[PDB]
Amino acid sequence: SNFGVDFVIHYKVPAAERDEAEAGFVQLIRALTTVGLATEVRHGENESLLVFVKVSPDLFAKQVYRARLGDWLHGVRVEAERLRLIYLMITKPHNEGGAGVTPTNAKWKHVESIFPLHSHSFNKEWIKKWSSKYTLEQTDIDNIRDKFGESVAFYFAFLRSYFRFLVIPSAFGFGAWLLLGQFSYLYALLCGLWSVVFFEYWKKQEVDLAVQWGVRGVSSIQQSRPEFEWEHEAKVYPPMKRVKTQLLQIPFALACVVALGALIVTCNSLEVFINEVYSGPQYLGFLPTIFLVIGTPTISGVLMGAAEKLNAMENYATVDAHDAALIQKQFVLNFMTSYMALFFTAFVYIPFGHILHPFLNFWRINPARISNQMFYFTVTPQIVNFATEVVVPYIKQQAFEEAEFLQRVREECTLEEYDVSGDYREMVMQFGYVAMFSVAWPLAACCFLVNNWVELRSDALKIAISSRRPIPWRTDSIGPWLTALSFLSWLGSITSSAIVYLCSNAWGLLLSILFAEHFYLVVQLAVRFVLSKLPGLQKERKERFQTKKRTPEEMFWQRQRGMQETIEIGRRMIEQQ
Amino acid sequence: SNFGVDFVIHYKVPAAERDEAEAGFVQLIRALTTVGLATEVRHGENESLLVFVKVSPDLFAKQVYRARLGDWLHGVRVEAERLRLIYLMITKPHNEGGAGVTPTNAKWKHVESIFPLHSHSFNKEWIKKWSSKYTLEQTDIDNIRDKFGESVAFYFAFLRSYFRFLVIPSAFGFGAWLLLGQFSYLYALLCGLWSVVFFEYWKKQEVDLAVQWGVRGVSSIQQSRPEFEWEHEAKVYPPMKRVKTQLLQIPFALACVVALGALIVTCNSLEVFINEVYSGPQYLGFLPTIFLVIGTPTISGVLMGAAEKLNAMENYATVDAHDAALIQKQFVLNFMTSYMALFFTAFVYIPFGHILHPFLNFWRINPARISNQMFYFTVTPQIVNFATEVVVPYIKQQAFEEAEFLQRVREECTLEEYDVSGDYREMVMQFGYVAMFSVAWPLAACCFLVNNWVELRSDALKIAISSRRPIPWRTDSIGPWLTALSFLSWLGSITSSAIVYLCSNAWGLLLSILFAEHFYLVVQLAVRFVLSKLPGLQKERKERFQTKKRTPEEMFWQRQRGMQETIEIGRRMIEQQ
Ligand SMILES: [Ca+2]
Ligand SMILES: [Ca+2]
Ligand SMILES: [Ca+2]
Ligand SMILES: [Ca+2]
Repeated sequence: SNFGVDFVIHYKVPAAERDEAEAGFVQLIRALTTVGLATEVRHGENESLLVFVKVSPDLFAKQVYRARLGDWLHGVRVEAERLRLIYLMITKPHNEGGAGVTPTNAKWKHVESIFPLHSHSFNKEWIKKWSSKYTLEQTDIDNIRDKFGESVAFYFAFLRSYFRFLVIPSAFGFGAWLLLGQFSYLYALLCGLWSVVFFEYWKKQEVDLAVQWGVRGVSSIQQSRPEFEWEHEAKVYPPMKRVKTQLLQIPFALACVVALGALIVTCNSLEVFINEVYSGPQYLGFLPTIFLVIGTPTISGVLMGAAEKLNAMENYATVDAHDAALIQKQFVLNFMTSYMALFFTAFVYIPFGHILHPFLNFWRINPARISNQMFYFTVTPQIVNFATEVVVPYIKQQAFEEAEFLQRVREECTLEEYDVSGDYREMVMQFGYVAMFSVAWPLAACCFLVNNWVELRSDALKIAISSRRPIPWRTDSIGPWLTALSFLSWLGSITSSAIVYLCSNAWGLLLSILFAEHFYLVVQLAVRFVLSKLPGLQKERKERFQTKKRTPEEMFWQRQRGMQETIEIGRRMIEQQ
Repeated sequence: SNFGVDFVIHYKVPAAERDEAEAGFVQLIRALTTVGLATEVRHGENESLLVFVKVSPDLFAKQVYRARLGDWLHGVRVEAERLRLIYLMITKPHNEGGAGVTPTNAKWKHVESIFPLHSHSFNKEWIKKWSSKYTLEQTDIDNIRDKFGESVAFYFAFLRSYFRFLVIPSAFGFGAWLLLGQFSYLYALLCGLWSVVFFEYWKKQEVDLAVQWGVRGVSSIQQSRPEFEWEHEAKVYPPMKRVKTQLLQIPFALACVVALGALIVTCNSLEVFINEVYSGPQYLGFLPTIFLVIGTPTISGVLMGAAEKLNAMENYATVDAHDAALIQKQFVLNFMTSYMALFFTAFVYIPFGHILHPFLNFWRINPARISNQMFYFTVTPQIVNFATEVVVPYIKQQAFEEAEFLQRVREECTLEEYDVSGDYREMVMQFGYVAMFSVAWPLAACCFLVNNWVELRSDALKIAISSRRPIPWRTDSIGPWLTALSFLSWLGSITSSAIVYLCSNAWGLLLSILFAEHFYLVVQLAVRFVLSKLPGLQKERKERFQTKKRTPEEMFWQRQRGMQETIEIGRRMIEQQ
């Protein structure tokens, strides 16, 4: 159990520059005590001064009231909220209610990060409860909300909904595999319909969850990025410079396209070479695909590093815009590196495979090859992700008065900050696989379902012991990933459909693509209309109802009288008629 | 000038049933005086008792305050508003603030309608000002808002925006006609882009106008229809009965499809017969098209009567749903009766004209025919609409103490109530023509532009003298017509494109259709994003800003001190390091 410590700051103090660190440290303590936070300083590991800060209940209550009033201002209207408020008062510059200690913008370059402490007593209980169940009720998601903020709870709710909705993919995929053979248009139509209904129902459930948790309209609120650099003060930046920096993303995009496409082209060429000339023992015929998948995490990580460097050099005023741009770049890179192989196999080799002949000549036809390639690109990448996610940190950690608490905090500081965008990206990639290439191997979704049941626990374990406690945040939605999902769905509505024509056989292909796209749009509109007729609206309506309960013309008008003589002349005129 | 009379009620009193009319009349006077309205009764024409009602300023001010409070409840927050409030207090049943005098539901079957008086002094000035100008400023639309409510102002603003945006259609249509010959893909792409940008900019301007007029969120408010009939009281109706009545619209739809399609098929067959066998004098070769257009208003009117009868027999709880259903039916019928001829000419006769040969045999090839057919279906239907709109009521009216004021009101009562859905339907049909068939005749849009300049005045004149004063209403948007417009745009993105392939020549047609649709979607997303970066938001933000300003752990924490000894041990640990 913790000692009531709310937040911990590292403040590494290296031997070099040991003349301004003390001044920065004393300024940090003075500023942090100015906002009224109790502090305690202890030693750490490798010349570090770990400072633990906590809350005078009157000031905390005043801050909570101010935050609630601010939320009421924007129309928005527990451990997570308290920790969030403490972090906000720690981070918000001293301009209005806080003291700037951001480790990026101002002079606080000697601190690593500010993180909340992790409670092992709750963590072990949560892990045991989640691993001893089969399905997760809303109480578990509510507990995740109350402990690890709103973003983590939103991600876990999305994962649970996706895993639950994947049960029908597996159902009719197994049905098609057992009976409908391979490359059936009906399976593609059912997959598109499921993607549409899943997207719409997830949006509805997400709005319901936002209403329940009281985080409606949080996305509208804009939070300034401390790392943002301005030039004038109207804190403004020239948009021309921003678009100039953005234009750098284009040549990077084409360069990565060329590099990855060339790599996949050579791998495909050599694999078809060895499949055509080597008798082998089947399994060895697709070994380059497994090798490419195994190497995918390294190049993906270096590409994510390059993308995050580009985003950091791209000045963004607010947190939301920076996050959206980073998500867009990461999604583009992952889509590329995880789908170009299948795209080349399906829409390049299958329709016209005579263009790869020069590669075969340098080294020294079967529609069914895409099915095996999709089987591999479904089974093995999730295994590699599992290995790099859960079991390799296990190996790394196995390789390595109140002193035990200090040792626990010191070991916690080395743990990297847990991020949610990575898990969202993995889930979006899996959904794209399902929506775009399940026709080649209908069983694939089923496998993903199994993986999801592990992931919904495994990622939880990733939060527990392999990472430090995430900083609570409020997000109205899951972010731009939402839109990304829709895009993938639309792409599936073409992609899989075209595959059905390509692996079973010009005019027919275009007709099938057009029909599938129009059917996708029709069912999208139909499901949107159906869900428009159906939660949180009743609670909002009840809240709204409860708040609710909380001279010619003078002679003409002075002709006879008021009411009585009027009806007198009424009967008079009736009789005259 | 009027005598200060606010509203007028007819209350026809025929010779038959002259025993309950007097009781109904006395009940009407008592109920209307209960809500505090001065009344005056005079004779009319053909056994009618015209009653004029006006407002005690205290009660009117109280009603205005109550209405403003109700608008504040729903988040929404001049002669038109005053007249609307008077009509609301006249119509709202006596359950809460009013007295039910609706001429449909309750016993008030002896009254024709309740209408506001028309001011000729303002009307003649407005007509002269609009006819003496070239372009209309926002002041004219504001005056229309303050006089004839919000729906009329919204319609006139939409017409003005559409006429202004039609100037580029005419520009590049004349450019293509002079240089690019006929059936150019570039013209189709430009037409689709213009449709997209016009739709998006009209939505933006419409939101801006709603913000300016303070009618934001009015569409969310639901108004009960007095004619609605219920069975239980939870005022509810079984949805199964409603869908059973709705299902009747399907066989009616196919029956009208069959009838109109057969009529157009015979007309086309006979016109091609006479064009192939009769030397004539060209103009006489398309005479059946002119005859069909001239007969179109009669069948369109009978079909609108059938559709409104079906809608009336279809019980709708609220005004908004009833209006949406009626608009949907009317739009479907008009789309059918005004576009099936062109659709048959373009996508049936041109691709495979050998199926009409049996009709030619019973009676007893050229891509360029669609251009002439579109020329006729652009020039002559607007002429017929003009004839049936402005000049025929002119002929009808030429054929036919304070007594002159009474005579003026009596002549006003015979005038039919002006509706806006008809003008919206005409404009939507014109926009559909432009978006779907301008490739056949690029000059068509230009002609429409000219007509619009007349229409923006002519329809105004239709309000002035050929119809009674419309009852003011608030509408947040232009209604389901909005969505209809989008549909037409999408259809154009296919239709015109296909025409380009059909009049210039299977795989190519499908490729062109797919490319045009995808280009339309791409520019739609691009224009939506561009407009998302750009009004009323600043005023809302300023209003929002203005409203804003309106024991181990005890020993651990009690280790040394508060601030000072903390920094003492801070330097101590720094030195120890
Ligand atoms: Ca995983
Ligand atoms: Ca994961
Ligand atoms: Ca007209
Ligand atoms: Ca009109």
